[PDB]
Amino acid sequence: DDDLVPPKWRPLFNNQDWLLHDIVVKSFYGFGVIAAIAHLLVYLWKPWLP
Amino acid sequence: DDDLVPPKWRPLFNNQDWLLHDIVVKSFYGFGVIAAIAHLLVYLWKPWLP
Amino acid sequence: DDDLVPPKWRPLFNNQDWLLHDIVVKSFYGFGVIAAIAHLLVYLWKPWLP
Amino acid sequence: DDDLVPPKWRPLFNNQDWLLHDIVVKSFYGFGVIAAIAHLLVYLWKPWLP
Amino acid sequence: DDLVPPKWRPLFNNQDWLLHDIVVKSFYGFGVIAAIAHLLVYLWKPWLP
Amino acid sequence: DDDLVPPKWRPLFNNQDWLLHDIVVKSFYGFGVIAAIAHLLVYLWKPWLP
Amino acid sequence: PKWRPLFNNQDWLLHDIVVKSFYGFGVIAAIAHLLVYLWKPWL
Amino acid sequence: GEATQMIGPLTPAILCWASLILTVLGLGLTFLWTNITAYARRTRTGRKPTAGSVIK
Amino acid sequence: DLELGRDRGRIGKPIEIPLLENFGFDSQLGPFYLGFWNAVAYITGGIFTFIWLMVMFAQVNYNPVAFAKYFVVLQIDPPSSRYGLSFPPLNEGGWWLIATFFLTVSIFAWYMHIYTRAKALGIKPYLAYGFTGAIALYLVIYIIRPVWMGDWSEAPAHGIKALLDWTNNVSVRYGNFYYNPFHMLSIFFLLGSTLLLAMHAGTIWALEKYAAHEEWNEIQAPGTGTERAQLFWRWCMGFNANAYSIHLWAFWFAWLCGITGALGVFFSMPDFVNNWFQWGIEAGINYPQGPTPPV
Amino acid sequence: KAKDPRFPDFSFTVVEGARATRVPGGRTIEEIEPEYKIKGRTTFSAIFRYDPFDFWVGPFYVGFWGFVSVIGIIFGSYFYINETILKGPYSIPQNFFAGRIDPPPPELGLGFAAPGEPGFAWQMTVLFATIAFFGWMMRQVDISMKLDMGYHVPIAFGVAFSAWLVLQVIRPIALGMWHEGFVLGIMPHLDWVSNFGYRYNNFFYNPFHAIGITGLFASTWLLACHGSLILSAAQYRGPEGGDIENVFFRDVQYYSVGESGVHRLGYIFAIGGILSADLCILLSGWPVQDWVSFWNFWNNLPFWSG
Amino acid sequence: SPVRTNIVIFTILGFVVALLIHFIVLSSPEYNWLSN
Amino acid sequence: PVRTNIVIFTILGFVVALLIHFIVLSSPEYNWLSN
Amino acid sequence: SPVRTNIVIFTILGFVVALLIHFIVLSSPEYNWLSN
Amino acid sequence: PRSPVRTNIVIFTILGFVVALLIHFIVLSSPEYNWL
Amino acid sequence: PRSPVRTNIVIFTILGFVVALLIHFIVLSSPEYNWLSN
Amino acid sequence: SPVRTNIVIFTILGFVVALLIHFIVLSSPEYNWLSN
Amino acid sequence: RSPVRTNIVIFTILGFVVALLIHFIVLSSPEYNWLSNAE
Amino acid sequence: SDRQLAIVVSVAVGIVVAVITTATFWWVYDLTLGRAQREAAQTAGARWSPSDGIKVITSSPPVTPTDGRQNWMGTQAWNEGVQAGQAWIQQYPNTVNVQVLIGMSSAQIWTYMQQYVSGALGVGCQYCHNINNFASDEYPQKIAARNMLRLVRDVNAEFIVNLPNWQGNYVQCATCHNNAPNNLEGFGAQFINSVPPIKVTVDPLDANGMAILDPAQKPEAIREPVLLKDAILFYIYNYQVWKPFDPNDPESGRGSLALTYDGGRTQDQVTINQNVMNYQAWSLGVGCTFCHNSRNFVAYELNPAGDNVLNPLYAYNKLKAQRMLLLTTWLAENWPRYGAIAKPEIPTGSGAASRYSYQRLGDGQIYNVPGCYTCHQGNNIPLASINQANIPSGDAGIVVLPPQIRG
Ligand code: HEM
Ligand SMILES: CC(C)=CCC/C(C)=C/C=C/C(C)=C/C=C/C(C)=C/C=C/C=C(C)/C=C/C=C(C)/C=C/C1=C(C)CCCC1(C)C
Ligand SMILES: CC(C)=CCC\C(C)=C/C=C\C(C)=C\C=C\C(C)=C\C=C\C=C(C)\C=C\C=C(C)\C=C\C1=C(C)CCCC1(C)C
Ligand SMILES: CC(C)=CCC\C(C)=C/C=C\C(C)=C\C=C\C(C)=C\C=C\C=C(C)\C=C\C=C(C)\C=C\C1=C(C)CCCC1(C)C
Ligand SMILES: [Mn+2]
Repeated sequence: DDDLVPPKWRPLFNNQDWLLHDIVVKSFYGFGVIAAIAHLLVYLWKPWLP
Repeated sequence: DDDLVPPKWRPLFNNQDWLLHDIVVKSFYGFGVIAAIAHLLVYLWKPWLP
Repeated sequence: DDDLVPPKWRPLFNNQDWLLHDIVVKSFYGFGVIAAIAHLLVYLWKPWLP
Repeated sequence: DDDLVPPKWRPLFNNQDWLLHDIVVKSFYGFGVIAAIAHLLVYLWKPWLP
Repeated sequence: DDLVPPKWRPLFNNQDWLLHDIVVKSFYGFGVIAAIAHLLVYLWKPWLP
Repeated sequence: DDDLVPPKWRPLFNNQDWLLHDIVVKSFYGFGVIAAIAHLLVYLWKPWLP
Repeated sequence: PKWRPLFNNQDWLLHDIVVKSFYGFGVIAAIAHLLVYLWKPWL
Repeated sequence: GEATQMIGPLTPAILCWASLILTVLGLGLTFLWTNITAYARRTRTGRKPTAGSVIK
Repeated sequence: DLELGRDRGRIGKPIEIPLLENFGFDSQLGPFYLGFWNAVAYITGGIFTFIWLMVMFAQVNYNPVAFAKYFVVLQIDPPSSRYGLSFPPLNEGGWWLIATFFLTVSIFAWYMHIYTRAKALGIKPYLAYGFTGAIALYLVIYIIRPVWMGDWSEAPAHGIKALLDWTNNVSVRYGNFYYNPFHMLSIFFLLGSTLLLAMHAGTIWALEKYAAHEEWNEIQAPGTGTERAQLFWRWCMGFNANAYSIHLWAFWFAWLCGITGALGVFFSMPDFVNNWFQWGIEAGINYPQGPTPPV
Repeated sequence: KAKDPRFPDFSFTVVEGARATRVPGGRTIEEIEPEYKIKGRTTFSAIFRYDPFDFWVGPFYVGFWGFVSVIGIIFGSYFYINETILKGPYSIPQNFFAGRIDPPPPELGLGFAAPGEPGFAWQMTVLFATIAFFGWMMRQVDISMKLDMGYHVPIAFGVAFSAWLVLQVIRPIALGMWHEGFVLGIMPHLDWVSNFGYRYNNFFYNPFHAIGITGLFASTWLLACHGSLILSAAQYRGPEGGDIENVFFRDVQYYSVGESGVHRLGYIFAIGGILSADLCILLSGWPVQDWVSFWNFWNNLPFWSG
Repeated sequence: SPVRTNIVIFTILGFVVALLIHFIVLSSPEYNWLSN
Repeated sequence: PVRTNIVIFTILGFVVALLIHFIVLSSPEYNWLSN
Repeated sequence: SPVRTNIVIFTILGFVVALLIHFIVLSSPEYNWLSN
Repeated sequence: PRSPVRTNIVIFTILGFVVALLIHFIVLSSPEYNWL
Repeated sequence: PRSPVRTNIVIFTILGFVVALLIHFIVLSSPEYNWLSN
Repeated sequence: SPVRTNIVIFTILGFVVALLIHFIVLSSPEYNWLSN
Repeated sequence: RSPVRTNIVIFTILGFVVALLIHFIVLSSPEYNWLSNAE
Repeated sequence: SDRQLAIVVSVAVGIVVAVITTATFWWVYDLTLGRAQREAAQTAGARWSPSDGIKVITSSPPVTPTDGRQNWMGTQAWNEGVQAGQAWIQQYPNTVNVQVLIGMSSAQIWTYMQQYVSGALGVGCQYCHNINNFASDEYPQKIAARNMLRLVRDVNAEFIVNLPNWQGNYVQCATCHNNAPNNLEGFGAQFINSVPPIKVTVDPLDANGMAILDPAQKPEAIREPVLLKDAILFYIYNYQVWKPFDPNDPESGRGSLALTYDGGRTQDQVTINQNVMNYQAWSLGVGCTFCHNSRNFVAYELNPAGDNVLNPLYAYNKLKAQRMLLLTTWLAENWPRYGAIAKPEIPTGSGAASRYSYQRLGDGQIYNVPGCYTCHQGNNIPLASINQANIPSGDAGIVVLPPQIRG
C-alpha cells in the first residue's frame, strides 16, 4: 500500500498517512507566511519591542 | 464503491464521503464571500485598525 | 426505494430519508422568507445600524 | 394493509400513524385559529407594538 | 527486526529510533534559536549584571 | 541478556535498565558540574556566605 | 546467599545502598554544622 | 400564645417535637422492618424469600 | 427517545484500558449514546457555560492572566431587588437570567434523558425518581423562592466563591440557619448518607474475596459473601440488612435529604420565618441569652 | 479480564469456591449463624491463649473490647446526662436541647480539674467517651478477624475516631490548654460550631473545609446513584444479567465504573473528605487566625502582579 | 417512523413554550394585571 | 446519515432563536414589555 | 474507513468562534448595536 | 495505521487554536492595543 | 526494542511548553520588562 | 525491581526542588534580577 | 520476607521533609537570613 | 511468635524515630526561631513612647524644603531647635500667641511640644515654626496644627470619654499620625489584598429603617453600581443609627448595617455588610466573635455562655464599635474645619497611601480622612493612645497631655 512515501519513512508512513502529512506540512506554511505578513503589518502600527 | 473521486484521493475515501466533502467546501467558499462583504460594511462604518 | 432520489445522491440517501428530508428545505426557506419580512418590519420600526 | 395512506407518503406511514397525524393537523390548525383571536384581543386591549 | 546501533539494540527499533532522532535534532534547533533570543534580549536590556 | 550488566548486580537489574540508569548517572554528574560552575560564578556577584 | 532469612541477595543490596549514603550524610552534615556554628555559635 | 414566626398553623415547639418524634419513630419502625425481612423466613405457611429474590 | 445514533443510538466503538482493571475499575469506555434529550442537555449546557465564562471574562477586560488569577472570586450578579422579577439590562442581571433559564433546561433535559434511557433498556427508571430530589432543591433555591418573594436577587450568583457567599448570606440574613428544623433534618440525612456509604463500601471492599461485590447475583442468591456481611453487622449492632434492603436505605437516605432541606430553603422567607433564632427562642431550644448592658 | 500484566495487581482474587454457595432463595438465620461461630481469632485470643466475655449475648458479640466500651459508655453517659439534662436552664424535656457542659477554664491549661471544678465533667466525659470509642474500634477489628474479612470498616471508623481525637485531644494538646474543646449539648455544640469558625473570619474560605464539603456532597451523590442503580436492576432477568447495570451507565455516564470500583470509590470519597476536615481543624488557630486574609499570598505570586 | 415520539415531543415543546411565555409576559412590568 | 443531522439542526434553530430573543428583550429600548 | 469526523468538529468550531466574537463585540459599548 | 500521526495531527491543530486564542486575548486586553 | 520512547517524548513536549508558558508570563508580569505597557 | 519508576520520581523531585529554589531566590529584595 | 522496602521510602521521605522544614525555619530567622542581609 | 515480629519491630523503630525527630525539630525551633520570635513579639504590644519619634527624627537624612523652611530632619536640626526653644523660653516665660493651649507657661509648652508634637509626627521644630520667632504663624502647617489640636479636644470630649467601659485611653497627636507627618494609611494591607474586585449595588437604610430601592432617592455616590471597596467606604463614612440602643429590648441598637429585622434587606446586601465587618475585624486584629455571637448577631449579651470561642466583653465592644462608626462619619462630615490640607488630585507614587485613604468631601476637595486602621493599626487598643494611669497627676501631667485638650 505504501508506494509514494519516501523510502526512509516506510516503517512510519503508508500512503494514507503520508499524503496527510504532506498537506499538513504545506498548510503550516499556509498558516506560516500569512502570520508573518500579519505581524509585519502590526509591527509598523506601534512596535511592541524596541 | 467510488467512480467519481479524483485519482490521487481514491485510496483514502469513497464516493459517499467525498460527495458531502464537496458540499462542505461549497459552504466554506461562499461563507467566505458573505463574510468578506459583511466585514467591508463594518469597516466602512467604523474602522477598527487605523 | 431509490428511484425518486437522484443519480448522484444515492449512496447518501434512499426514498424515505429523501422525502423526510425534502420537507425540511421547504420549511427552512419558507421560515426564512417569513423571518426576512419580520426583520424588514422591525428595522422599519427602528434602525439599529447607520 | 395501508390502503388509507395515499401512495405519496406510503413508506413512511401506516394506517394508525396516518390516523394520528390527521388528528394532529386539525388540532394544530384550530390552535392557530384560536391564537389569532387571542392576539387580536390582546392587541385591542394593550398594544405593545405601535 | 531492527538496524539500530549495535549498542542500543535492546530498546530501539528503526521506527522508535527514527522518532527519537527527530526530537533530538529538534532540541538542538530549539537551542540555537533560544540562544539567539537570549543574546538579543541581553543586549537590549541586561538583567543579571 | 545480562551480558552487559556487571556480575555483582544480577539480582535487580536486567540489560536495559543498566543503560537507562547509566545515562541517568552521567546526566546527573554533568548537571553537577554545570551547577558548580553556576554557583561559583554567582558567588562572585553577591556572596551569601561571609 | 546470606544467613539472614529476612532479606535476600537482592533486597540486601537495595538496603545496602541506603546504608552507605547515611555514612556520607553524617560526614558532610557534621562538616556543614561545624562550619556554620564556627561563624555564629550558640550557648 | 402569639408566636410571630409560624409555619402555617404550626407553633415552633410543636414543629420541633413532632419532627424529633416522627424521625425516631420512623427510624425504629424501619429498623424493625429491615431486620425482620433480612433473611429467609421459615414458618408453617411457607419459606418466604429474603427480601426481593422471587421477582414477584 | 428519538435516540439518533447509528447502532441503537450508540456511535463509535468501545475503548478498553487494561490498567483500570488492576485498581478494580472497569476497563471499557463505551460507545457513546446520543439521543434527543441528551443532545438538548449538552447544547443548553454548552450555551450556559459559554454565557457564564464570557460574562466573567468581560469583567476582567479580557485579560487571561487576570481571569486565571480572579476566576474563583469572579461572579455574575442576579437582578437587583428593585427590578423584582422583571428583565433588567444586560451586565446587571440579564446575563444571570439567560444562564439560569438555560441551566434549568439542561437539568430537565438530563432528567428526561435518564428517564427515557432507563425505560428503553427494560429496567425501571429509579435513577430519575432519585434525581427528582436534587432537581427539587435546585428548583426551589433558584426559581421557586425568588419567584415567590418576587425578587430575583435572593438566588445565588454564578460563581465558585459566589455559592459559598450565598450560603453564608442566607444563613446570616435569616438568623443562624443552624436553628432550621429542616436543615437539621437535612444535616441528619446527609451525614447519615455519608456514614451509610462508608460502612457499606467498607463491607463490600472487605468481602471482595467472597464475590460480595456482584450484588445482582446476591440479591437473588446471597451466598457466603452476603452472609459474612449480615453476620458481621448483626454481631456489631444487633441488626443487618441483606443486599436489597441496604440499597433501599441508601436510596431513601439520599433522596430525603433533598426534600427535607428544599422545604427548609422554601420556608426561610419573611412570609413564613424571618428570624430562625427567634424561632428557636419561641421553641425554647436556645441556651438563655442573658442580661442586656446596663447603660 | 485483561488485567494489565506490566503493573502490580492490587485487585481481588475470589478465593476458591465462594460463588457456588449461593442458594437461590436465601438461607434462614438458623443455618447461617452456627456455620461461622469459630471459637478463636480475637485480638486477645492470639496474644493471651484463652480469653472470654460470655460471647454472643443475643445478636451481639461481647468481647474484651466490648467490655471496655461498655465501661466507657456507662461512665461517660452518666457524667454527660448528670450535668447536661439533670442540671440545666429549663425543664428536663426542654433541657435535652439546651443543656451544656463547658470545657475547663484557660488558666488550667493542660491539667486535670478537681471533682467539682468547672471543667472536670468535660475532661472525664471526653476521656471515658474516647475509651468507649476505642473499645468499639477494636471490637469491630475483632469481628472482622472472626469472619476472615478486611479491616476497612474498622479503618473508616478509625478515621471518624481520628476526627474526634483531633478535635478533643490534639488541638487542645498542641495549643496548650483544655479550653479549646467543643461544648457538649446538642444546641450548645451547634452554637460552638458557629462561633468557632466565625472567629476565624468566614470558615468557608478554608481549602480543606471545601475539600471536606466536596467529599461529603460527592459521597451522598454516589450513594444516591448506586442505590438507584441496584434497585432498578434488581428486577431485570434478560440477556445480560449483571452487565445490564454497566451498559445503562455507559449510555448515561460514559465510563460506568465497575461493581467493585464503585465501592472502592465510595470508600475513598468518604474517608478523604473527613481526613481533609481533620487537617482543616488542626490548622485552624495554630498557624493561622484569619482565613479571608490567608489568601493574601495569592496576589503577590510572581506571574500575577498586573 | 417515529411519528409517536415526534408527536409527544412536539406537544411537550408546546407546553413548555406556553408556560415560559406566560411567565415572561405576566412578570413584565406592564402586563401584570394585579392593579385591580 | 441525515436524520440526526436534522434533529440536531432543529434544536439549534431553537436554542439560537431563544438566545437572540432574550438578548433583544433585555436591551432597554428594545424591551417591548415595559413601554 | 476514512476519518470523516472532522466535518462535525469543524462545524461546531465555526459556531463557537462566530458566537465568541458576536459576544465580545456586544461587550464593547462603542461597537454595540442594541442601545438605540 | 503504521503511526498515530492521524491523531497526533489533531492534537497539534488543537494546540494551534488554543495558543492563537490565548495570544489574541492577551493582546486584546492590552490598553495599548485595544482595537474594539 | 519495545520500551516507551514515544511516551517519554510526548511528555517531554508538554513539559517544555508548560515551562515556557510560565517563564514568559513571569517576565511579562515584571514592570521593567513588560513590553505591552509602554 | 523498579528502576524505570525511581528515575521518574527522581526527575520530578529534582524539577520541583529547582522550581522552589528559583522561586525563593527571586522573591528576595536583594536577589531579584527582573524587577530592578 | 517481611517489610524493609517501606522503611527505606518512609525514611527518605521523612529526611527530605525534615530537612526542607528546618531550612525554612533557619531561613525565616533575622540573624541567620543569608539571602536578605544588606550590611 | 514467629518471624512476623519484624513488623512490630519496624513499628517500634518508626515510632522511636518519629519521637526523636519531632523532639529535635522542636529543639531546633527553640534554638533559632522560637528565640527570634520571642524578642520580636516583645516589641509588639508595647506602648508608644516619645523617644520612638525622636529616634526617627535624629536618624533620617536631612531634606531641603522648597516652600521656604529650614531642614527639619536630622540630629543637628533637632539640636538647634531645642536650643532655640531654650532661648525663647528664657526670653518669654509667658506665651503670647497661644489660642488653644491657654493657661500654660512657656516651659511646659516647650517640654510638651518637643516630646508629644515632635515624636508624634516625627518632624523637627522647623516644620511649622520659625526658629528665630516661635510665636509667629508663617506657614499653613501651624494653622493646621492649631485646628488639629482643637480636633483632639472635640473628638475626646464627644466620643472617647463617653465610651462605655472606657478603660482610660485618650487620643494624643501620635494616635493617628504614628510618627508620620502627612499621607497616613487609613486601610491596612489585609483590606486592599483581601476584598474581591466585584461590582455591587447597595441599598441604604431610611430613617424609619426600611430600604431605599429607587436610585433617584439615594445618596450621590451609590446611585450607580460601585466596587465593593467603595461601598465599604460609603458605609464607613455615612453611618447613622435609626434605632437607638434601648437596654429594655434586646432587638435595639440597629443602625445602617442592620439586616435581620421585620423590614429587612435581601441576601445581596449581606455581602457588603459582611465585608464592612471584615474590614472592622482586620483593623482591630480580632475575629468576629470579638463583639458578636454567631448564634445571633443582633444580641448584646453582656455575659455569654460559651467563653472559649467568644469574647466575654461582647456587648461593650459592640457598643464601642457603634460609637466609633459614628465617630468616623462625624470626622468625614467635619474634616474641612479641623485643619486638613486639601490635596489636588489623589497622590500617586512613593509616599501615597493606598488611594482609599483619600476622599472627595462635600466641598469638592480631596482630603486624607482617617479610617478604622489609622488609629488602631492591628491592635484592639491603639498603641499610640495614652492611658490616664500613665499620666502624672498635675504639674508633670500638664506636659504629658494638656488638660485643655483632654475633654
Ligand atoms: C467577620 C465577622 C463578622 C460577621 C460575620 C458579622 C456579621 C454581622 C451581621 C450579619 C450583622 C447584621 C446582623 C443584624 O441583623 O443585626 C452585623 C452587624 C454588626 N456588627 Fe458585625 N460581623 C462581624 C464582625 C464584627 C465585628 C468584629 C464587630 C465589632 C467590632 C461587629 C460589630 C457589629 C455591629 C455593631 C453591628 C450592628 C451594625 C448595625 O446595627 O448597623 N461585627 N454583623
Ligand atoms: C451607514 C450605512 C450606509 C451602512 C451601515 C452598515 C451596517 C450597519 C450594516 C451591516 C450589515 C450586516 C453586518 C449584514 C450582515 C448580513 C448577513 C451576515 C447575512 C447572512 C445571510 C445568510 C444567508 C442568506 C444564508 C443562507 C443559507 C442557506 C440558504 C443554506 C442552505 C442549505 C443549508 C443550510 C443546508 C444544506 C442545503 C443548503 C446548502 C441549500
Ligand atoms: C521560573 C523561575 C522563576 C525559575 C525557573 C523555573 C524552573 C522551575 C526551572 C528551569 C527549567 C527547565 C525545567 C527547563 C526544562 C525544559 C524542557 C525539559 C523542555 C521541553 C523541551 C523540548 C521540545 C519543546 C522539543 C520537542 C518535541 C517536538 C518539538 C516534536 C515532537 C514529536 C512527537 C510529538 C511525536 C510526533 C512528531 C515528533 C516525533 C516530531
Ligand atoms: C549529638 C548526637 C550528638 C545527636 C544529636 C541529635 C541528632 C544529631 C539527631 C536526631 C535525629 C536524626 C537521626 C535525624 C535523621 C534524619 C533523617 C530522617 C534523614 C534522611 C534520610 C535518608 C537518607 C539520608 C538516604 C535516603 C534515601 C535513599 C538513599 C533512597 C534510596 C533508594 C531508592 C529510592 C529505592 C531503592 C534504591 C535506592 C537504594 C537508591
Ligand atoms: Mn452495592
